[PDB]
Amino acid sequence: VHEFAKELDATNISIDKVVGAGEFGEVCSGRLKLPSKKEISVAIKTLKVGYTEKQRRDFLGEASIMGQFDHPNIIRLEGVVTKSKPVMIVTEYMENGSLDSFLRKHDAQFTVIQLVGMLRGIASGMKYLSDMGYVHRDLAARNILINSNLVCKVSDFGLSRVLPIRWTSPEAIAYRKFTSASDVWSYGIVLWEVMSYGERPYWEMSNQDVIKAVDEGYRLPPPMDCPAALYQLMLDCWQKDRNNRPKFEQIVSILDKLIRNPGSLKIITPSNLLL
Ligand SMILES: Cc1ccc(O)cc1-n1c(=O)c2c(c3c(N)ncnc31)CCCC2
Repeated sequence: VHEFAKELDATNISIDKVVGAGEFGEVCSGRLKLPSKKEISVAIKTLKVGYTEKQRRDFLGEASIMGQFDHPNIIRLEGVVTKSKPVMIVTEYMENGSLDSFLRKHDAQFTVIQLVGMLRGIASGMKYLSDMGYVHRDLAARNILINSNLVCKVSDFGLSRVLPIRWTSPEAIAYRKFTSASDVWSYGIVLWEVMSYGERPYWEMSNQDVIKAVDEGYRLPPPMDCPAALYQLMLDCWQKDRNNRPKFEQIVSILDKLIRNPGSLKIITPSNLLL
C-alpha cells in the first residue's frame, strides 16, 4: 500500500459528516490539511470497527490500485491512514456524488454538449486506465463520480485487475474474458446511462434474459432525443466481436469532435430491445 499511497497523519484530517455507506464501512466528507498547509475537501472511506485481516487487505487493496493513477479523470488518492484507527482511504471530494444518481435528479435538464463533456471525461480516464494495463470490470455510471464543475472521474477500483451482468460484455459473461475491449463494452452501457439520465440498463429484466437477449444480438434502444452519432457510438461499443469495438483513444477522439461542432448532434434517433 505504502508503495503507492502516502500515510497521512490523522491530526491533519477533520471529519465533517457521514455521507454514505461503503462496502467496508461508512463514507464521510471532511477536510485534509496538506504539508504545504493548504486545506482541501476530501471524501473519507472508513474501515468498519471489528474488521477481519481479510477485509482490511481488500479495503486497502483499492488504495494500492488508485494510488498508481494520476489523471484528471480518475479519482485522486490523497493517502491512507493505517497507523491509527479507524483505517481510512482519503480521496478528492466530488460534490455531486455518483453520476447515475446525479443525472436522475436532472432528467432532460442538461444540453447535449454538457452530456458529451461528461462522457469525454470518462473516456479519457478509461484511456489512461487501459494504457496502464488495468481492466476495471465494473465500469458503470454508479461508479463514476461528478464534481461541482460537472467533471466526471472513474472510481471504485474494487473489482479492478492487472491484465455486474448489465454492464459486462457477452464474452466476459460467457467465460470471464476480460480485456480493455470488455471495458469498452461497459463504456457503451455508461454512454446509454448518461443519455438516459440514469435509467437502469435493461431495466428490471431477469439476468438470464439480459444475458440471452444480448447474445442473440439485441441492444438497448436509443434514449429519448439521443443524437444519432451517440447512439451509433453505443452500437460500436457493443459489437459482438470485441476486435471490432473502438479503442478508448478512438472514443476520446470521437467525442472531441462532437464537442467541437454541436451542429453534428442535430440528427436525432416490435420489442423493447432492438435487433
Ligand atoms: C471516498 C472514496 C474512496 C474510493 C472510492 O473508489 C470512492 C470513494 N467515494 C465514494 O465511495 C463515495 C462518494 C465519494 C465522493 N463524493 N468523492 C470522492 N470519493 C467518493 C460520494 C458518494 C458515496 C460513495
